[PDB]
Amino acid sequence: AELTPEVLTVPLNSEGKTITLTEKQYLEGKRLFQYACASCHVGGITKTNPSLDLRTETLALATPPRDNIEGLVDYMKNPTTYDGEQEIAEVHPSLRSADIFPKMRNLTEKDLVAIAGHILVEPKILGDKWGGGKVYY
Amino acid sequence: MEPNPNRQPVELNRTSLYLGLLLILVLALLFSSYFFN
Amino acid sequence: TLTYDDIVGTGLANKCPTLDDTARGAYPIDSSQTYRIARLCLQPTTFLVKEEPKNKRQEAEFVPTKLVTRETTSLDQIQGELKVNSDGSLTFVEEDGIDFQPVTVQMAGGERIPLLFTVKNLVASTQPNVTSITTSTDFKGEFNVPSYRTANFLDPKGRGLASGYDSAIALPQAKEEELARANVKRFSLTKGQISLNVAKVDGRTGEIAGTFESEQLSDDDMGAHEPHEVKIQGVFYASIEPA
Amino acid sequence: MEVNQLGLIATALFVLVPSVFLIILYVQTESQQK
Amino acid sequence: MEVNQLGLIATALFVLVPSVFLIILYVQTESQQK
Amino acid sequence: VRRMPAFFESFPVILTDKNGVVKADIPFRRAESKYSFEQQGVTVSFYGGELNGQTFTDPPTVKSYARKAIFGEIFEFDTETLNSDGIFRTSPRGWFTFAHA
Amino acid sequence: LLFFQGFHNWTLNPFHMMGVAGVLGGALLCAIHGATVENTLFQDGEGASTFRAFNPTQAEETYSMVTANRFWSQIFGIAFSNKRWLHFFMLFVPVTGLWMSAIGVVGLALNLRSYDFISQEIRAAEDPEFETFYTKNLLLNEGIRAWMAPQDQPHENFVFPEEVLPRGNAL
Amino acid sequence: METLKITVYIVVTFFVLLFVFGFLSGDPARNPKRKDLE
Amino acid sequence: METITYVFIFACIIALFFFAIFFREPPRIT
Amino acid sequence: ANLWERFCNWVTSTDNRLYVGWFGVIMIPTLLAATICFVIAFIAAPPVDIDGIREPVSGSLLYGNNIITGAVVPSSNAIGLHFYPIWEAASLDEWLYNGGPYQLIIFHFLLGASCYMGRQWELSYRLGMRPWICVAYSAPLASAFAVFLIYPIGQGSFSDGMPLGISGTFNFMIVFQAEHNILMHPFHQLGVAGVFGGALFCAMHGSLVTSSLIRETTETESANYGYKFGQEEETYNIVAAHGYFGRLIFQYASFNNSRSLHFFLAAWPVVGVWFAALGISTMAFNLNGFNFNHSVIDAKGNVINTWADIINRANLGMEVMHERNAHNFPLDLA
Amino acid sequence: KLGANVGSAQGPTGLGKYLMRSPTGEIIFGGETMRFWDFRGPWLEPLRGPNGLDLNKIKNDIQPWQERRAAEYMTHAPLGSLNSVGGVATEINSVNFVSPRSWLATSHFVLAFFFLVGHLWHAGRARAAAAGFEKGIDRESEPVLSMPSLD
Amino acid sequence: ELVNVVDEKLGTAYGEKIDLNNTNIAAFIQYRGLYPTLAKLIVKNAPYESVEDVLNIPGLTERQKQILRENLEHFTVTEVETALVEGGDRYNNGLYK
Ligand code: CLA
Ligand code: CLA
Ligand code: CLA
Ligand SMILES: CCCCCCCCCCCCCCCC(=O)OC[C@H](CO[C@@H]1O[C@H](CS(=O)(=O)O)[C@@H](O)[C@H](O)[C@H]1O)OC(=O)CCCCCCCCCCCCCCC
Ligand SMILES: CCCCCCCCCCCCCCCC(=O)OC[C@H](COP(=O)(O)OC[C@@H](O)CO)OC(=O)CCCCCCCCCCCCCCC
Ligand SMILES: CCCCCCCCCCCCCCCC(=O)OC[C@H](COP(=O)(O)OC[C@@H](O)CO)OC(=O)CCCCCCCCCCCCCCC
Ligand SMILES: CCCCCCCCCCCCCCCC(=O)OC[C@H](COP(=O)(O)OC[C@@H](O)CO)OC(=O)CCCCCCCCCCCCCCC
Ligand code: HEM
Ligand SMILES: CCCCCCCCCCCCO[C@@H]1O[C@H](CO)[C@@H](O[C@H]2O[C@H](CO)[C@@H](O)[C@H](O)[C@H]2O)[C@H](O)[C@H]1O
Ligand SMILES: CCCCCCCCCCCCO[C@@H]1O[C@H](CO)[C@@H](O[C@H]2O[C@H](CO)[C@@H](O)[C@H](O)[C@H]2O)[C@H](O)[C@H]1O
Ligand SMILES: CCCCCCCS[C@@H]1O[C@H](CO)[C@@H](O)[C@H](O)[C@H]1O
Ligand SMILES: CCCCCCCS[C@@H]1O[C@H](CO)[C@@H](O)[C@H](O)[C@H]1O
Ligand code: OEY
Ligand SMILES: [Ca+2]
Ligand SMILES: [Ca+2]
Ligand SMILES: [Cl-]
Ligand SMILES: [Cl-]
Ligand SMILES: [Cl-]
Ligand SMILES: [Fe+2]
Repeated sequence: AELTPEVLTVPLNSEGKTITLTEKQYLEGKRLFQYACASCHVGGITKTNPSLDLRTETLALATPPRDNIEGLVDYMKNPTTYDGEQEIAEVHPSLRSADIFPKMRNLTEKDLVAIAGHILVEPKILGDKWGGGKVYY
Repeated sequence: MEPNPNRQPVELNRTSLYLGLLLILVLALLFSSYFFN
Repeated sequence: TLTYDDIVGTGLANKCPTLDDTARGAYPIDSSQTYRIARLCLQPTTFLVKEEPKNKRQEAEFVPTKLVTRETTSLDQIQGELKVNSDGSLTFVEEDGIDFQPVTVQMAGGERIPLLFTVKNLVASTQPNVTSITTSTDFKGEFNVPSYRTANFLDPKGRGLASGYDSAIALPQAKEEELARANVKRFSLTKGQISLNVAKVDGRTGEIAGTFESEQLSDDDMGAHEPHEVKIQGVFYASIEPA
Repeated sequence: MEVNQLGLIATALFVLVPSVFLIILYVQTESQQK
Repeated sequence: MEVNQLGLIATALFVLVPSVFLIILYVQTESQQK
Repeated sequence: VRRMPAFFESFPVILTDKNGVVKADIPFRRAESKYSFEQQGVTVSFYGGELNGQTFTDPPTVKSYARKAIFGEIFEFDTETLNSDGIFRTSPRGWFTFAHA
Repeated sequence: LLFFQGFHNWTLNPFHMMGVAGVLGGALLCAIHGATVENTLFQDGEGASTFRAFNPTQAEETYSMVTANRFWSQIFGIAFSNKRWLHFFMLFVPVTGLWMSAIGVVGLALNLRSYDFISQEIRAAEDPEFETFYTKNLLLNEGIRAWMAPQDQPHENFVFPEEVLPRGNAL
Repeated sequence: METLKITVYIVVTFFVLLFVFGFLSGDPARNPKRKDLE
Repeated sequence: METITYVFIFACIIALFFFAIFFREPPRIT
Repeated sequence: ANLWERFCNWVTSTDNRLYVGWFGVIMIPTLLAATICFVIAFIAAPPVDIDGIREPVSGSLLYGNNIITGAVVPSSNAIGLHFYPIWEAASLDEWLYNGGPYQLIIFHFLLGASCYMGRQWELSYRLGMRPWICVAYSAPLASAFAVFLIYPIGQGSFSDGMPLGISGTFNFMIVFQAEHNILMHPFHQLGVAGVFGGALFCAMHGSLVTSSLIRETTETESANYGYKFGQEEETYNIVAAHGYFGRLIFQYASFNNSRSLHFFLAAWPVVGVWFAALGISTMAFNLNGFNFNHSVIDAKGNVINTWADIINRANLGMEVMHERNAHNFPLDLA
Repeated sequence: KLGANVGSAQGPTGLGKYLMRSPTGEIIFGGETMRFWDFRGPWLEPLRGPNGLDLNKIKNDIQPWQERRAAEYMTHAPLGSLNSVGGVATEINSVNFVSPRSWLATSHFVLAFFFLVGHLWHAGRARAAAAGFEKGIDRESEPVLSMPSLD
Repeated sequence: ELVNVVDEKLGTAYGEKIDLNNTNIAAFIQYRGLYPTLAKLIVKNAPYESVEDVLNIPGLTERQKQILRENLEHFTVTEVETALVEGGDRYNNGLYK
């Protein structure tokens, strides 16, 4: 097996358009995820709220839909509750709250894109392991 | 320590061994039914 | 006016506030104003357990016991509605608070009695025509006593109700009938009764204090055995304020 | 049969303790200088 | 507890038989001359 | 019913179809159970032996027989005569092998 | 190691225990004997490093058995007095230990384990408040078997749905 | 309990004092060779 | 009786400590 | 010669059957207290709420244990590292329910064994010996400190101190492996090298010396009568022993110098065990064994398991099952 | 936030799931962390009143920064592997983290221990050197030989 | 006579749908728009005699009523089970990942 362009190809928006990531993009995405996210989201779960995970189906059932690049970039700029009802920038890392979450401070649009790509590609690779937690270790 | 002058060797000859074992074994054969009850 | 550091480790945190011997006044009740209990506190001083006689026709007594779980026994920070009913009586409806404590007391001879000391969902009313709460006022009412252990609790062989094995796995080919009562966990839910006798009233501050006696069942180990009857006696504090 | 369960250990010690006493005395007698 | 009913006699004989073997040997040694 | 391998003193109760896809089981945690006998309406029918022609549908009984099914074919035992304790013991094949090794 | 704990409860086996006693007792004898000789040495030279003051062909013991014996008699209550017995015993303890552990493992070849105490199980089965370190350890073992078997025994093709995995609260 | 506490304290202080004054009592000189160790 | 057995054996072991220490065969220098 | 002088002379006397000494003035009573409380608790103590969740664990013989299952049970998690002497309790019944005996016993024992080490120094000095036997003893003592004091300090509770019983010891070990992966820690590995190595070298020294005993006996008597206590001559041929061992390997792996040999015999297990103790005492502050979970990944990104990952699955079994009613939150942070 | 009344939530054991009493009465956090109730920190102390954690402050006064900080600390617990894989021993590789407190605590425990050993070494040796037998026992004047037999 | 009420409940519609009267709140994550706002309101105002009674929760927005109507088909109601609703277990039932 290998990390093919097809594996690297993920939905860009809710309308059906895809984007195909470079290997470099995917790897920088993994690195930025580790740097700014893994402390809570290692393996695709959420340590401070295990009810909500990073599985693609979960993101898809989120409001607004987060199962695509733009949705995730938007989340990283202005995170909301699962139902879209509350903005939660105050207790969740984002560009909007980079003053209180400093590891978001130097993140560029491309960075958010690459992270989003990691979050969408990773389950294509690991399957149930992503957001699966210790049961699947 | 200085040795105690009151010590004596002890003996049990073979006939006494046999008599004693007879007494013990027969007393056991007699009393065992009662111990089991 | 004590702080945490004044208090920590003294044992004072398990004691309810007290009122002076001067507090023997009356707290006026305006039928039009809405009332609440901002803080109800219940400090158990004695745990009595009804003995279980052998002839079953002898009068069973409540006997003294030894507390073995230390100063962890008091109910506090309980709040709720204080209704003024048609007949002038008042009715406290418990809404929230630290309104339970697991307690283990030990009987003479060693038997340990765990119980969930509680006033959960208490509803308790006075006599009619309580124009002013005085030291003649009292509250009688009832509360819920749920299972000492909740549903996830696993026994030492890993059996439970909402989780765990449903069988005695260390005895794979034993007959299960004789083990049913241990294998099949059950969740108890019974009633308790309590009286609060007001001994002291500060009518300026709306504070009251006094004695209580409550009666309730003890742990039944999720249906593994019969509970015991327990009688808890202590002191209470309450702050009445117009909501 | 529903016999007494201590009966066995009772009979066993009843035989062995004194028999062993005698065997000890006998053997240490034999080994004494002839 | 529901223990094995032969545990008691087993343990007792486990102790006594070899202990007694040794006591016999020891005592007949002490009783030898010199 | 998935059979118990010799290695295991205890074993879970898991039921699959002919292709080995999990279809039923006895859950440890109940809160997110998908395959419980009650959910899946598991029944058990017997052919041959003492229970020939009989069918059971109440979950406790079905579960009991499944529990037995992990041991292979199911038998009635007299456990009172010797005061049997329900715990497997080896055969003379075992004991002989042990002693002689 | 972990497999033998989870499936065989090997730590409970008296043969393993004798093994452990022979091994740790061996290490103890090694240490204590070495230290004792090195701290009852005769002064046989002027150097503050005492290693040079020994000669392979020397007839004399290089340390005092008498002083060593007094020391251990006064500290521990008993002491070696026979050097030959001391060294034979140093052979005997770990060799005997390893042999016993071998016997236990031979039992385990047949799953002939020291896995349970039947009295404990009868009591615990009847009595959901009875707990000991023994039953606690069995729960750990059950955890080990369930969580490790699918990947450790791939030929069995174990599929254990999440709901059947034994787990305590939260974890 | 108060009596038990006081008792244990007295006991412990006693033995600790024995230890401290004991090792203060010319202990370097209690060896089978050189004693002028002050 | 199990408890009595365990405690008995233990007690015998302590006794043995006593004899092995205070009633040992004395070491003697030749 | 007043009374104090005579007392000191008797305490430090080289003529007592058991040396007392100043370290002994502390050792004797603390060890007696620890032992007496231990025997009584092991026989008769009621069950103990070890994990502070009102789930008492029975350790004593009279309450359903045998020699293998019995334990004196660690004090309650609700106590944590708080000092819990008898007089802090409202009653002996309370005290027993909460695991007070464990604290009394381990504190007295640690004091006592420390003084035991001191005492080895002391008698060595009174006898004109070199001083370092006690340093050899510092290794098992350090280990005891690790499991009875340091690990509880690190984790914030004596309820995680090693239980005083056989099966309790195994419990401690298994949970330790779950939470610290101690098998993959190099200090525990050095510990194993130390006790395996200690055993090996024990048998080695024993068998070589045995094998080169000079002939002093006949066939019908024990070879041991060939050695007389206090004799000045060595009882075996160290040249023969050396010759054998050098031919067995090669000439230079062998010790011809008995002093260096015996020093090695002391040093190998003592250092190994020092590191074992340091293993427990640093895993006390949660610097754990090596973690190679999912360390090997293929070109796509699939995890290729190694034996490290199987170890992880076993550890997970232990983790999820241990203290099954004690955790309310997803992470076991102590 | 989800609607729980944390003051009154009975956990599985019968103790409070979130809040319980210390052995002397103070209101403290439930679960295993019952052992750590002596802890004090500037993010938690505002929730504290005379009898411990205050249910009313908890219901009404917990600020965003407090939530942030609690989450940060909960996810930077001093647990980690020797090769700096952050978290519990069973965690997968992903986070490069071992707390400075673990590094400093462990390093200085090892150093303190070996220095205790060094103390025994050089103390015993200094005693034996000042007394004159650090190089061994004098064959012609062996002290034990002039002492009476123990028995 | 002796019956595990949780296993028993698994054979009712509680084992097929979100029981508004018993199911732990995390279940509401299964469908779009229900968690945490509506999930909280629903668990708070239980029990319900029927699923459509969920529409009558005081304070619901018009949008929330719409979403709820979209999800009635995923809901059920059964008799309140003490074992599932004590201990604040509807808000936290001891299950994480
Ligand atoms: C207090 C801790 C402790 C101690 C001291 C022991 C001690 C022992 N364990 Mg136990 N163990 C423990 C805890 C402990 N265990 C726990 C908690 C568990 C979990 C249940 C186990 C699980 C366990 C298992 C599964 C086994 C043991 C075994 C043993 C024995 C191994 C002896 C040995 O040296 O084999 C070492 C191997 C040999 C001596 C064979 C010969 C080796 C040759 C000579 C080596 C040649 C090397 C050559 C030169 C090549 C070198 C190349 C180089 C590159 C490496 C020993 C008695 C083993 C046993 O009982 O065997 C019968 C065993 O199989 N243990
Ligand atoms: C060698 C004698 C000795 C020592 C050192 C100890 C030590 C201890 N006992 Mg024990 N005990 C002993 C004999 C001893 N006991 C005897 C004979 C009995 C039967 C009566 C007991 C019965 C007993 C019970 C029932 C209990 C203890 C407990 C304790 C612990 C708490 C002690 C305390 O709080 O005192 C504190 C003392 C003071 C505050 C005053 C000390 C005054 C001196 C001058 C201070 C100097 C200390 C300082 C560190 C300097 C040391 C010198 C250094 C330079 C070498 C402590 C481990 C308790 C326990 O185990 O709790 C878990 C407990 O409950 N003991
Ligand atoms: C107090 C001592 C101490 C402590 C607590 C730390 C802690 C740290 N160092 Mg620092 N450092 C130190 C001294 C220390 N260091 C020394 C002496 C040097 C010069 C070599 C350095 C040079 C250094 C560099 C270049 C780096 C660090 C880094 C780090 C971090 C990662 C550590 C790691 O991964 O090690 C891995 C673990 C080991 C290597 C384990 C070693 C085990 C030892 C050898 C056991 C020794 C025990 C004892 C001394 C032996 C006695 C022998 C006995 C027979 C008597 C960590 C915060 C890294 C970092 O993150 O910087 C930002 C990094 O890149 N350190
Ligand atoms: C429920 C709680 C109850 C607990 C009660 C316990 C209190 C016991 C007090 C009894 C007093 C008499 C006992 C003396 C017996 C004795 O040993 O004498 C033996 C010798 C002979 O005495 C020597 O005797 C000589 C002459 S004569 O024999 O005494 O006449 C004399 O000249 C010399 O000075 C003297 O040293 O005494 C000595 O060698 C010095 C004292 C040794 C002290 C040993 C204490 C051991 C502590 C162990 C701790 C761990 C225990 C667990 C191990 C299994
Ligand atoms: C709770 C603590 C328990 C402690 C256990 C103590 C156990 C001690 C048991 C002692 C047993 C003594 C046996 C001595 C046996 C013995 O030594 O006999 C021979 C012995 C001869 O004595 P002499 O003076 O010749 O001495 C020779 C010496 O060698 C004897 O030491 O006579 C007696 O001892 C007097 C009593 C005679 C009794 C003999 C009766 C035998 C008749 C057979 C009866 C059975 C058959 C009947 C058929 C119907
Ligand atoms: C210095 C390092 C400290 C740790 C090792 C120390 C060795 C001694 C410790 C064991 C004591 C046993 C009980 C006392 C036993 C006893 O009494 O020993 C006595 C023995 C001989 O004593 P001497 O009096 O002749 O010499 C010591 C002094 O008097 C100086 O001359 O001591 C030594 O040989 C010390 C040599 C240390 C020289 C440095 C050693 C370096 C070791 C490196 C190990 C690294 C391993 C890393 C892991 C693989
Ligand atoms: C402050 C005082 C602290 C001391 C506490 C009590 C110490 C007890 C020491 C053992 C006394 C019994 C000795 C019998 C045996 C006896 O009397 O030894 C005597 C024997 C004397 O050796 P020799 O070299 O003089 O003997 C040579 C020839 O006589 C052989 O033919 O000593 C040894 O062989 C050392 C190796 C055995 C060491 C075994 C130690 C066992 C430790 C405990 C194990 C069981 C624990 C059970 C727990 C429930
Ligand atoms: C790192 C920059 C980072 C990313 C990226 C990230 C993503 C993310 C997503 C997409 C969600 C929504 C999941 C879903 O809809 O199913 C989400 C939710 C939560 N996260 Fe997050 N997150 C990142 C960083 C962090 C960090 C550092 C923490 C811990 C402090 C954290 C935690 C959470 C929590 C809690 C949620 C749930 C919020 C809610 O709905 O109430 N995240 N994250
Ligand atoms: C569990 C139940 C077991 C019951 C155990 C009963 C124990 C009985 C112990 C008997 C003691 C025997 O006592 C033993 O007697 C012999 C003589 O008889 C003594 O022997 C002495 O006398 C003989 C003959 O003059 C001499 O050769 C010898 O040199 C001298 O020492 C031993 O020194 C003594 O140890
Ligand atoms: C933190 C506390 C600070 C307090 C201030 C410090 C003051 C310290 C004063 C210590 C006094 C020590 O006093 C010490 O007593 C003992 C006992 O008599 C003496 O001991 C002397 O007499 C005894 C008894 O005859 C002899 O056995 C011993 O050989 C001899 O040295 C010491 O030689 C002496 O120096
Ligand atoms: C030397 C005697 C020391 C042993 C004392 C044991 C505690 S005393 C013991 O306690 C039990 C439980 O409370 C009672 O059932 C029992 O009647 C009582 O004798
Ligand atoms: C609800 C219970 C249904 C009854 C079926 C149980 C499985 S079968 C059952 O197994 C027992 C061993 O466990 C045997 O002793 C017994 O002979 C046998 O009838
Ligand atoms: O391991 Mn796991 O981690 Ca040290 O606490 Mn948390 O659970 Mn519990 O108290 Mn004994 O044990
Ligand atoms: Ca009144
Ligand atoms: Ca039966
Ligand atoms: Cl899910
Ligand atoms: Cl555990
Ligand atoms: Cl917890
Ligand atoms: Fe040697």
